[PDB]
Amino acid sequence: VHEIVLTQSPGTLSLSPGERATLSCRASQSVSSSYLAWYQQKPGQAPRLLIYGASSRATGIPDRFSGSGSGTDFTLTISRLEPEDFAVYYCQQYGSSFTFGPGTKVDIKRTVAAPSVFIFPPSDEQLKSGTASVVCLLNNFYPREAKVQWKVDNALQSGNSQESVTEQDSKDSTYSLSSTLTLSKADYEKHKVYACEVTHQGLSSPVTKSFNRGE
Amino acid sequence: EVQLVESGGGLVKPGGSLRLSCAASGFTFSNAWMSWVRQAPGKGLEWVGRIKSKTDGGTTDYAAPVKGRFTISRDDSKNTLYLQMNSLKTEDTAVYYCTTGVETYDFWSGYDYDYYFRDVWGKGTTVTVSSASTKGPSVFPLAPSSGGTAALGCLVKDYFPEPVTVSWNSGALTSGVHTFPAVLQSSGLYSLSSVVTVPSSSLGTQTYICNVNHKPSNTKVDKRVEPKSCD
Repeated sequence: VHEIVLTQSPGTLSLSPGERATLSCRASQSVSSSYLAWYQQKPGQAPRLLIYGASSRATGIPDRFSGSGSGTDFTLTISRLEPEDFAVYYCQQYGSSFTFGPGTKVDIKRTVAAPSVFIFPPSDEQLKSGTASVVCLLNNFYPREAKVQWKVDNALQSGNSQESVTEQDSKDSTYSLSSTLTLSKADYEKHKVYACEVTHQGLSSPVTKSFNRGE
Repeated sequence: EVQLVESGGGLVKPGGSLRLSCAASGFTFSNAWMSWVRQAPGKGLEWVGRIKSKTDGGTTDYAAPVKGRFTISRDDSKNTLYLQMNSLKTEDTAVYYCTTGVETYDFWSGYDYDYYFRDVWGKGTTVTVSSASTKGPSVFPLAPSSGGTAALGCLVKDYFPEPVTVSWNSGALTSGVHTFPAVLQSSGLYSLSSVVTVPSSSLGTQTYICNVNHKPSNTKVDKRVEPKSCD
């Protein structure tokens, strides 16, 4: 018997309290004896076992959790989500192969909120150090999907930037993203206009924030 | 009172070895199958391996990326589970958990010698594989311009190892603060950002200082951030 690959459709499920959650878990081949399990993980914590053997739940798990499926397709179902049920959910095989699923996040739902876009040039101290970091801040937005594009004298930057995203803010249930473009001081001083263009659902057209070097 | 306690995690150079130990309490350890499951920073769970009970032969199953390098063993006399890691790579940096696992919970016929049984996990132990040296960070200002809401922040760059704590105004400013997860740069060092939004009318009335603490190198910095002087 070979190794089986596991796919967990979809990637993210936007959801509100009181709704009905349906998470899918696909496989490459038949799971032996329907040996598939469902774990829940909240950040900073270890996973919690919810379902074992496709449809059998563990001691203490509330009745709103259930599982089903067989062969090559399995399903986890939550009937009425509580404030504590927002977390990541994994499925794991243990018939012939023992891999985990990619995961599926269940985040709170709210009205679409457009990000606030700010741009920060490198400080003079950092330029003395020999490197330049430009920062593009997208603040208090929802949903999660967002695209940041760096433009240096209208040249699309690629491979010299990194992004960090917060968890859902406990008060407003929004997200914040921080993108850092890193250049050498020499490369930084050879160009003038630095911009980040943001594409998000809550924007009619992509919003560009820019500055001119030394202004 | 079922419990698993991990130990042995730490900082290791690439190519070195490291032995993780997991002590069990509150259940019959000899009759349980034991699994190591790791989780890389910000990534999904990954099953490392599993060893069976003495009754079931005690054979081991290993994941593909760790097959010829990691080795799982058990000591029943002191209820301990061992993960021996050799030829460590950078991608082995993760939090490692020991668990009884779904095989143990399922073949136990739900709950239980003694009385009952429940699925148990450890707190986890953090293994960092990196040839980088300890280094305090440089703190740079992210200065604003404005409209009504103004954003200002601190870039905490080029430190090792983790973590770094960032507060604002000695911890007296929490509203509107967003501290982002650190990023591991290709240089091997970490970078972090901490931003704050605030009404612009208070930029001349109130001062804003970010307090950065990197205890591995005994570094404390208080950086005052304010709009860039046009002069």
